[PDB]
Amino acid sequence: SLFAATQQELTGVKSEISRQQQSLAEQQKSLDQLQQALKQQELGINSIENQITKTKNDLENANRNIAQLNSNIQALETQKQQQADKLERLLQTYYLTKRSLTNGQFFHRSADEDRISQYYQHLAKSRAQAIEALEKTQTELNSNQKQRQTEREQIEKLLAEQTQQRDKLAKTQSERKQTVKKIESSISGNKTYLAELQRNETRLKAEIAKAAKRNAVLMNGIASQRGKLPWPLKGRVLHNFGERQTGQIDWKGLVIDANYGQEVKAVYPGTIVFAEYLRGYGLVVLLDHGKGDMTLYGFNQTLLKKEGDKVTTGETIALAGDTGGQSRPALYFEIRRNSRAENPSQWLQR
Amino acid sequence: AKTDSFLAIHFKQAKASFAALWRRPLGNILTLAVISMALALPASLYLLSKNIASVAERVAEPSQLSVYLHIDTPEPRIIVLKDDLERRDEIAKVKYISPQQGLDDLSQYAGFEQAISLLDNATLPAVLVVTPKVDSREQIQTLAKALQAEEGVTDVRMDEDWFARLDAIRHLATIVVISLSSLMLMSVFLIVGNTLRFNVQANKEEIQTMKLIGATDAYILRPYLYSGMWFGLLGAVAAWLLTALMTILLNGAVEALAQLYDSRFRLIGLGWDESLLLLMLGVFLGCVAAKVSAKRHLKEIEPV
Amino acid sequence: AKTDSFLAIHFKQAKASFAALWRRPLGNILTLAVISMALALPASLYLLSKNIASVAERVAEPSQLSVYLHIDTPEPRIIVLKDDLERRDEIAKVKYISPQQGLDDLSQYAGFEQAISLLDNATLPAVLVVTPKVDSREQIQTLAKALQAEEGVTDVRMDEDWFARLDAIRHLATIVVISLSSLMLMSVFLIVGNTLRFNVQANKEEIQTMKLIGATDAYILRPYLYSGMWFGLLGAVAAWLLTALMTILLNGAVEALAQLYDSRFRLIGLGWDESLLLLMLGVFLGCVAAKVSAKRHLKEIEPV
Amino acid sequence: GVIRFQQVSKAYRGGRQALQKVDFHLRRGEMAFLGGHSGAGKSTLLKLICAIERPTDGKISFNGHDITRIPNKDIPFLRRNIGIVFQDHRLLMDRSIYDNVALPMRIESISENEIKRRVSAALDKTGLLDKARCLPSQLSGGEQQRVGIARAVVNRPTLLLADEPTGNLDPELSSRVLRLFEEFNRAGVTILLATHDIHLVNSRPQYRHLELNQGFLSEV
Amino acid sequence: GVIRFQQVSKAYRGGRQALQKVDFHLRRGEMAFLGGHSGAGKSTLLKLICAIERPTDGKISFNGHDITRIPNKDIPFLRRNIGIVFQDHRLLMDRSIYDNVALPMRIESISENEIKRRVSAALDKTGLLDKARCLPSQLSGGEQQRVGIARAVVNRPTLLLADEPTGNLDPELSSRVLRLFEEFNRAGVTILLATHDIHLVNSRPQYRHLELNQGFLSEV
Ligand SMILES: Nc1ncnc2c1ncn2[C@@H]1O[C@H](COP(=O)(O)OP(=O)(O)O)[C@@H](O)[C@H]1O
Ligand SMILES: Nc1ncnc2c1ncn2[C@@H]1O[C@H](COP(=O)(O)OP(=O)(O)O)[C@@H](O)[C@H]1O
Ligand SMILES: [Mg+2]
Ligand SMILES: [Mg+2]
Repeated sequence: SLFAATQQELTGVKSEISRQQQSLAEQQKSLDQLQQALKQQELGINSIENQITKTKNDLENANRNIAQLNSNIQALETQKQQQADKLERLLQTYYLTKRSLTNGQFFHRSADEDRISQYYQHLAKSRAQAIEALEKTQTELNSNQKQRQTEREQIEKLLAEQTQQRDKLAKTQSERKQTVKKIESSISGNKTYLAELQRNETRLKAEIAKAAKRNAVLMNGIASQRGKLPWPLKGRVLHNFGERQTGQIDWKGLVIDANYGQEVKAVYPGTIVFAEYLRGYGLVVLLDHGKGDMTLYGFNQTLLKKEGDKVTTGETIALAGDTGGQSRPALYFEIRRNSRAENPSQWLQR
Repeated sequence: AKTDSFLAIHFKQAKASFAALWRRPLGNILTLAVISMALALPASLYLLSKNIASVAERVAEPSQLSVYLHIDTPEPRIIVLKDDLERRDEIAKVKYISPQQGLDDLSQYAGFEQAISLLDNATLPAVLVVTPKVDSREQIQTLAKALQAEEGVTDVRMDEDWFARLDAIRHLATIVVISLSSLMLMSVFLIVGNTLRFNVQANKEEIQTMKLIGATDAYILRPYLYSGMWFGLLGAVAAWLLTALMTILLNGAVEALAQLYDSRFRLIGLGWDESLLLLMLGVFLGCVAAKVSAKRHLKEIEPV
Repeated sequence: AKTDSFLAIHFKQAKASFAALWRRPLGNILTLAVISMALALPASLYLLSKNIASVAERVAEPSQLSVYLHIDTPEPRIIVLKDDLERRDEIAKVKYISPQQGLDDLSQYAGFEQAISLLDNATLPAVLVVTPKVDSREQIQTLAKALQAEEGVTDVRMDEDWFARLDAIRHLATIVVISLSSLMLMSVFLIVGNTLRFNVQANKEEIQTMKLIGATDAYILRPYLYSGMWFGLLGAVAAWLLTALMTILLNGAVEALAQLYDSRFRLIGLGWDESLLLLMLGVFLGCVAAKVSAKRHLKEIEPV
Repeated sequence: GVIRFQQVSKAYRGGRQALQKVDFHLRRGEMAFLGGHSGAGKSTLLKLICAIERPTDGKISFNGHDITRIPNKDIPFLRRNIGIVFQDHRLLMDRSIYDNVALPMRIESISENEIKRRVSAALDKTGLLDKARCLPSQLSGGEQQRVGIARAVVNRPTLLLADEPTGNLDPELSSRVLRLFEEFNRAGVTILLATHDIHLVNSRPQYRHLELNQGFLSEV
Repeated sequence: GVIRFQQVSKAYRGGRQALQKVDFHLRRGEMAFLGGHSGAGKSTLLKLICAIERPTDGKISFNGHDITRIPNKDIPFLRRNIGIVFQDHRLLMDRSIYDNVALPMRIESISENEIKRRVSAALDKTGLLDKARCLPSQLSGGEQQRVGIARAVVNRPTLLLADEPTGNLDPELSSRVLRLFEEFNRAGVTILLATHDIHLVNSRPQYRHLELNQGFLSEV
């Protein structure tokens, strides 16, 4: 019986380990579901924000057309008043110089009948032209006013659309905060959080490796620009390279506090190789500077550049945000050379 | 032995007489055309006479003088000015035309309905008409000068008052119309009689045979009466159609003439009453001519 | 066998035919009256037309050419154009009317004693008139039109028969003339035919016996030809007398009208050369109508 | 009687006298021949009887009513009772036979159906029913004379007067025409035939013969 | 001869044939009677001879000159040679007897004096010289017929045609008219009388008789 205790104890430990593994698997599955939900929420917020910006731009475009229509309407009103005065005086002159035949008002004695007839015909022709022009301008003004009113009605629809988008964005933001809070509470276990961090870090390496093997940038690299790279964003550094993030996991990049929607500028010219959403880092933009030198910008709320697009130094590539489950807005800056992460502080200018 | 109804025999005779005209096409057609033309010409002459008479009656106004007030003049000011003018001596009467009444008068003319509507507020000057007590031209000129200097008007208009010339022209037209109408009526009356005489002479044998039998005179006479009546009716209808086709052209010509000036004029055609009188005159003339000629020629025919 | 000469038979036939008209006085008198009236109608119309044409020609026969400048041309260029026109030949006499002068003329025409207000100074375009220095009307008109076209003048209204135009004289007068001529031809060509047909019918037995014996057709026909010729001649004379009486009737009425106007005028009767044409027309119509109708009606009469 | 004369005499404008004191009487149903010479008064007598020309001396009685001074407005009514046949067989060449025979009826304005039946009866009686729709030109002389007789007798005349009806026919057709007149007399229609042919009158002595000689009527 | 036929025949529009293969010859001076029945072709023959109606089958020769297709302009010249007498004694009632008898001469436009003498001679020959200035109305029937004969014969015709001249006269005057025709024939004027009276023709057998029967001419 003494020898059989060890095997029985292992089964009990294995059952507890299996139960713990099953609980960990259920917790991991719940975390994966929470991560999937957060990714949908984060992507939805960016899509909603882009729609809001588009609608705002459309409204701005309408505004200028509204001003042009108002100026045209003012000019048309001035022309209408002038032509109305002209037509009124011409009609009064005709009322004065009727010259009706049936009342014996014809053939004034000792006058140039041909010349007076020519005067009358010219006056009538001028009246006809004036009334035709007045009708034309009035019709054009009425059509423009009808179109201008329709444009205002269309703006109303745009405003309605923008209001609905704003409400959805607010609801999405609240849900994302709740999703983040649930993940953080469930990540209270030190062991669970460390394993998740390793998988995200492992996931980043695979994506970086695939991108590196796809686009072989012919650039000269950023080696010659050591210590002179402009700061991608203006803000206070929250976490330095090599700082202990959690347990035995140390940050591989520089975390700089940034305001929501803050513009993020590329440190050096390069070609974008990865502009997708990555678990644990939010929106990540990968720029390849050639010779194996690449720069990564994560946690961006929205990405403006797409994969394969060329970016110049100082150009806005993405907007800083809290993507990737961050509790506050920030921008994650990482510099990688030969697939090895280097301290950003040694590259950025002091 | 049964006899047809009084109306039936007359209707049958009328139908037979109408059918008879097809026997000799050329002569009947020519006489009908001449009758139509000779009845149309007096109609046109009378139409011109009536138009001239209407114009002369219209021009009968005693050289009425028109006064135009300023467009912006207040209505109470216009009323006060009208009262003062009425009080002033040498003015027979004063008539005030409101701006909207003048607007309606102007809108009566063609081509002005659209402009008035398009204008937000059409505002014609208040037109006032003053009839001088004395028709003398010197008095008219003096009164016009005084009204212009009255310091309450913007313009003054005066009429032509050419009554005598139009009266003389009307008298001349009346004489010409009477003479030509009389000549044409006599010509058409006499033309019918000759054709009836020739027709009676054509069928001498049948008339002799009928009179040899105990035929009455009225029976022999009726067909010629109805032929004359048909001649008259057809001639009058053709004359009315020709008169209409002539008045359309005359109206077109007068409209073209008046178009040279900005005003327009329209001719007053013969009324519904005139056409009925024309038909009655044609029928009466034809029937009387046929009766007299046929009877006179018929008395001189013996059965053997 | 003694035979009469060519002229003797014709003279005897003429005298006998003239004497024959008295056998039936009424029948041959009514036809003469109808022919006289039908022929006198157009004669009187022509007389009035000639009188009015003479009046129109008499009133004034000057020559003046008018050119209308375009409204677009500014005032300073008017002096330059005037100088250029004066420099060129055939432009010796020139008169210029300012737009203000034209406005004053228009105000006077409507009866206003003073220039009408609220019309502005741009109511009418400036107008220039050039006298015809060259008697060649066609060449002068062509040169004036070319000069106006070169200068950009909107219109070149050379003096002409504006009243005649292409509306009244072109169509209505021609239609009236054609209608009156057709009436004259038909009425005369008709009644003459019917009377001769009736005369031939009245002599059916005599014509039958004459044909049976062996008389030639021309012998049968000639008396009716001469009867028609006499009808035409007498009708023409009666028409001349009727027109003279009509002129006598209208003399007073025309005198009253002519006195009122400046131009003193007197009615003028038909010229002595016109009377010969009238008689020739009458005899020609009579002879042609008689020949045609008599031959056509005499074809269909067999000896037995 | 159907007609009577009282010393009637006619004098022409020229001064020649056709009739002088002629007196004869006709009773209804009788027939007479009224023979005469080339002159005499046969045609003048036939003209007088039907009031075409008025007399001068005596008086004429038709049915007891004086015809001496009949007003001109009553002549048509008198003539309606008398049918007249002439040597010339006066016919309207333009119209058809049915129209020629129907004229006496149409003059009175009779209905079309009765006219048709009566004309058919008369034409059948005279033997011309077959050619009722043909023109008179196509018919021969005897047929034309028979058509004339039918036209004369269509209107049931009380007295029928014939003025040498057989002038233009040879004796062969003379016999037929006389037999037709005899049949009409048998029907009850009074007749007064007039002829200068002595042979024809001598052929049939049944009917009283009146000889007219230089305006005098022997009546024997 | 004065006239000759060569198988001449006439067919009317209706389809009835008046003449069928008629052939006869006349020598100058002869006289003929041309007897026929009520139908036959007497009147049609007299119409054909004087060119009033043209033939259809054969040819007609007047004096060796064909008359079959004589142009219409030459008919008056032919008719001037032929005198025609009709039963109706066609006379112009308006004019005087001297005018009626003088018409054939005046048609040729002959001088007045010659017309007067010739007309007086003709009227004396016919015995009417006394009444040369009277109207035809006053004359009796026989006088009118004699005036007609004089008018026919005034112009010295080569051939004289009579169409039943004795239709309206009793036999007493028939004898006188026939004797007058005989005198004219003795003068040397060819005659072709036409009558249906068998008695008159049988009275005088000297002259050749041609019988016309249903359009056929026996010539016996
Ligand atoms: N209109 C007339 N004027 C004068 N005399 C006439 C007129 N008509 C006939 N006569 C004559 O009167 C007489 C009557 O003759 P009439 O009876 O007509 O003969 P028939 O019977 O043969 O025709 C005749 O001598 C005739 O010439
Ligand atoms: N115009 C015509 N149309 C048709 N047939 C006719 C015409 N005239 C005569 N006929 C016919 O032709 C034939 C000739 O007859 P006709 O010689 O005239 O007789 P008659 O000698 O007694 O006068 C007759 O049968 C007649 O009916
Ligand atoms: Mg007799
Ligand atoms: Mg015969």
